[PDB]
Amino acid sequence: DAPEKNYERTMAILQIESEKAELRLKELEVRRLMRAKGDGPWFQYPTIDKALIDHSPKATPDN
Amino acid sequence: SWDKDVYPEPPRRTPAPSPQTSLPNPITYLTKAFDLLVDRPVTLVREFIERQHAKNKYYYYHREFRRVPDITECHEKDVLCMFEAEMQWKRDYKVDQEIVNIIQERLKACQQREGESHRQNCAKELQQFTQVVKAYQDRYHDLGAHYSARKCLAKQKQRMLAERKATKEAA
Repeated sequence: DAPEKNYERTMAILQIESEKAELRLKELEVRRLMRAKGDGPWFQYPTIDKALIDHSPKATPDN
Repeated sequence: SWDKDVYPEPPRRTPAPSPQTSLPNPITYLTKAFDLLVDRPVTLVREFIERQHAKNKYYYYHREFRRVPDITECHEKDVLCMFEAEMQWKRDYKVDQEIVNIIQERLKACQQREGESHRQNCAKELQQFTQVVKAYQDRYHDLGAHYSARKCLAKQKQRMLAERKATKEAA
């Protein structure tokens, strides 16, 4: 292979792997912030549905 | 051939033969026999090979690397620039190694060609050798087997801090 070919191919390899490394560091920081704050789409552990609640007029009024 | 300025030689001054005795020395007869028996057939074979070279002439070139930005103007952890800076530094490292090799060849050739008066007559080559070895030692020594342009820049910054502190303490 030419030195040009190996050189520019190495630059392509370094671009891809540096972008993957920066995205892995971003992924770790996003996971840490979402577990800490609970405001992202991940770590949304289930709570009770409010569609299960009956809002009909019950038997006794104080409710 | 080579370039006579990067590989310098003083002009050869051979003395004329002044024979005092009447005995013919064997060396002139052996030089005539070496010219008649050896130098002329080797010269004929080389002229034949040289004609066969001249029947098809083609060329090779010296590869020119343009100067990419060095490590000082590369962003930290920016591999697409500091890769090019590191390759440039490694090529310049090999070139500086071969410059030291050229000056060592000059020093050894001076010592041999001067013979016995070499301690007087090779002060210039010794001075050039001392200069280029001091420069190579301040530039690339003690970096380690994982040497890089970052290591060399850190060594240069440490040496420049030492130089600035020595300038400040002596003023």
